[PDB]
Amino acid sequence: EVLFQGPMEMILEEKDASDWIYRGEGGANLVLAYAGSSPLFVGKVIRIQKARRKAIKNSNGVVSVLTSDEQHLWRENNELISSPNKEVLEQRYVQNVIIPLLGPKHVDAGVRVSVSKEFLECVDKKVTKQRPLWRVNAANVDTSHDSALILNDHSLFSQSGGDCISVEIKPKCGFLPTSRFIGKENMLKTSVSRFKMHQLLKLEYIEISEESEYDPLDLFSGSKERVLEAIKALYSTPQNNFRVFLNGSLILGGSGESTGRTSPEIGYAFEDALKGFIQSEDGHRTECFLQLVSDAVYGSGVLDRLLEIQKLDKLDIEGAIHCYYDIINQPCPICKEAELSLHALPLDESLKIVKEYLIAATAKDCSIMISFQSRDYVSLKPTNQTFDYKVHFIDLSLKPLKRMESYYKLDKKIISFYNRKQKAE
Ligand SMILES: O=P(O)(O)O[C@@H]1[C@@H](OP(=O)(O)O)[C@H](OP(=O)(O)O)[C@H](O)[C@H](OP(=O)(O)O)[C@H]1OP(=O)(O)O
Ligand SMILES: Nc1ncnc2c1ncn2[C@@H]1O[C@H](COP(=O)(O)OP(=O)(O)O)[C@@H](O)[C@H]1O
Ligand SMILES: [Mg+2]
Ligand SMILES: [Mg+2]
Ligand SMILES: [Zn+2]
Repeated sequence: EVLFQGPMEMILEEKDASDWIYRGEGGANLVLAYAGSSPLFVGKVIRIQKARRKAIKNSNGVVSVLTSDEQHLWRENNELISSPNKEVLEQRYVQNVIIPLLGPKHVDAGVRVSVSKEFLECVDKKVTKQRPLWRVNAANVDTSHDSALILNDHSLFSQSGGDCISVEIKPKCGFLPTSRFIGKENMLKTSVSRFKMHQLLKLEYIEISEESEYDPLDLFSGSKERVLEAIKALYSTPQNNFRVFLNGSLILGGSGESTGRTSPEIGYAFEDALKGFIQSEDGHRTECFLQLVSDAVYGSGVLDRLLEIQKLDKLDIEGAIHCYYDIINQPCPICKEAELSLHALPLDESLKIVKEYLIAATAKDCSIMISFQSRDYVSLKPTNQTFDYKVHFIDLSLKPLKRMESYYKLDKKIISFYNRKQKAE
C-alpha cells in the first residue's frame, strides 16, 4: 500500500511543448498531435484556439465570453451562457446544443486541460514554420487562454492491427434554399448551390487555383451513385474539403489550407501510398479506396443527420438578417417594399430564427473524419477484404452572433458576382 497524491487537474507547462507536433488548423483552431508516451495523451490531439490579430467586454470593461445579446440568444441552457471561457463554452455548446440534435455516437465535446501561457507561446513558436504563411499572417495562438481541448486523434485506431487510413471531408452546405425572402434578381440561389457560386468568388480572390468539381448536393443526396461521384470529385479537386492521412500523415490534401488539383504525379504518389492497405492491382488501389470511402460514409448515415441541422437555416440569410436587426434593437438597414413581415414577429420568434441560423452555420462548417484499418465494417466486392471503420464529427464551433452582418455581406457579394458572370457570358 502506497500513498498517492490527491486528484489535481492536469496543467501542460512550457516543458511539455516538445511533446506536441503540428497536425493542422482551420480558420479558428490549431491542432497538434501528441508525440510522447504518457497514457493521458497517446492517441489524442490538442486543439488550441487562435486569436485574430477586438475583444468582447462587459459593461464594466471586463473581458467576456458572450455579449449580452449572445447570452440571451443561447439562454435556454444555463451552463452554456455561464461559461467562464471559450473552451468551456464550446464544450457546453457541443454537449447541450449539438449532441441533442446530432446524437453522441459520432460527436465528442472533448475534455479541457489547463495550459500555461508559456506552453501556448512555445507551441506557437514550435509550429510556425509548418503553418501556411497566409494562416500565420491572419492569426496565431491566443496565448491569453488558460485552457485547451483534448480530443481523440481520429487518424489512429489505437487502444488491433497495423496501418490506419483516415479521411477528412468538409462537406459544406448540402441543400438549396427556398425562402420567400430571396428576391427575384437573386433567384439563381434557389437553383445553384452556395458552394458552386462561392467557387467563382474564391477564384477572383486567388483563394483557389481552379474551380472544384465537388458538388455537395451529390454528397447529401442519399443516393450512393452520387455519393461516390462526390468522393471522386473531392479526390480530383480536394481544395480544403478532402484530406487523407496514413497513420496520421498527410498523403492527399493541404496542410492547414486548400491544395490544388490532383495531378497524375500526385495521383501516382497516392496510388503507391496505398500499397499494402488496399490489396489490389497497380493502377487500381485508388479506385478501390474511393469506393471504400463512399461506402463507409453512405453506410453510416451521418450525412442525413447533419443535413437536418443545416436545414435549420429555414429562411436563408436573406430572411434571417431581418430578425438579427430586431434582435439587436437596431433599425434595419436592409429594408429601404420588402417582405418585412419578419419584423412583425414576436421577440422569441426572431430569437429562435437567428439561433437556429447559427446552429445551421455550425453544421455547414464542420468536418467528418472516417478512420480505416484492415479487419462497423465495409467489404470490397473486388478485393474481398474487410475494413473496420469509425466516423466522427469534428469542428462544431459556436458561431458569433455579430457575424450575421458578415454572413449577409458575403451572400450579397456571392450571388451578385455570380449573376454578373451569367450576364457577361
Ligand atoms: O463562410 P464560408 O462558408 O466560406 O465558411 C468559412 C470557411 O470557408 P470555406 O468556404 O469552407 O473555405 C473557412 O474555411 P478556411 O478558413 O478557408 O479553411 C472557415 O471555416 C470559416 O470559419 P472560421 O473563420 O474558422 O470561423 C468559415 O466561416 P463560417 O461561414 O463557417 O463562419
Ligand atoms: N479530433 C481530431 N482528430 C484528428 N484530426 C483532427 C481532429 N480535430 C481536428 N483535426 C484536424 O485539424 C484541423 C483543424 O481542426 P478544426 O476543429 O476543423 O479547426 P477550425 O475550427 O480552425 O477549422 C482539421 O481540419 C483536421 O484535419
Ligand atoms: Mg475546421
Ligand atoms: Mg471552425
Ligand atoms: Zn428588415
